[PDB]
Amino acid sequence: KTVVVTTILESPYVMMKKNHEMLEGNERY
Amino acid sequence: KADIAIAPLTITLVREEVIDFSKPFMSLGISIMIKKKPGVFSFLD
Amino acid sequence: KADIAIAPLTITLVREEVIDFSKPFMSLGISIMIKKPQKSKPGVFSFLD
Repeated sequence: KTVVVTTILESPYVMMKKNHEMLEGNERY
Repeated sequence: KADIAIAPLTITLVREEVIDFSKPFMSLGISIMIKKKPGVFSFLD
Repeated sequence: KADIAIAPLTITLVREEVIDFSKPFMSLGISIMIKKPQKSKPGVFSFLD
């Protein structure tokens, strides 16, 4: 059921959050 | 190694021969990128 | 009554549910068509422009 999702950091499509150091899992993106 | 790509992936003939794409969620085109008020006393120019 | 449509047919969710489309051969969008207005005449008091 769970999907393996592939991505790349190409803004503004995918970019890490500010202070993502405290974020884990899907929330850091 | 995965099952799906929710990414800014571009459709092309070669990749379709090996994987199945969807209907595009945004259209685009190649383009070119290059590097890019009169003064108060401008009547003297 | 037929087998194929090489026409200016537009893709959409409803038609895909019943038939198989291809990748678009030309892109488009809805747009507005109006009677091009006529050109402008200088105008009285245009000597201030």
